[PDB]
Amino acid sequence: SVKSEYAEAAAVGQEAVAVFNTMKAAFQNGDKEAVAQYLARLASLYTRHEELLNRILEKARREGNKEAVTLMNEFTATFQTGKSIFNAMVAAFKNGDDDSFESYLQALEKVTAKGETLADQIAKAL
Ligand SMILES: Cc1ccc2c(C(=O)O)c[nH]c2c1
Repeated sequence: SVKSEYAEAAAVGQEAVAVFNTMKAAFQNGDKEAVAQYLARLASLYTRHEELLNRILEKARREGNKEAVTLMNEFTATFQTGKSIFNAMVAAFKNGDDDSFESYLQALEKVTAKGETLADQIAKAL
């Protein structure tokens, strides 16, 4: 059901947290080859996460589940902010701008946390 889809979306989000934290450690340690691979894997994880979120939102709309639709619209808007920040982080890595990369790492953590505040209301709405 939409809940098994929620559970997979939540798990993909958690996988991205895990890989992000490994990548932050690799960035701090100066292991650029690792950072490159973790960024590629994060890109794939965020693409999958977005796919699942869109299926959940479309299913909620087709059900006419107004509260789930509202929460999912809010969550996905914050998710898109995070993706913009992620993209900027990737560009800072490409450009060799470690100062900006550090800053974006911090911003992405805060934007991710902002969206997660909605997750527990989403689960009970769907
Ligand atoms: C790179 C990648 C892509 C998709 C998934 C996934 C999923 O589709 O549920 C779980 N971990 C992943 C990791």
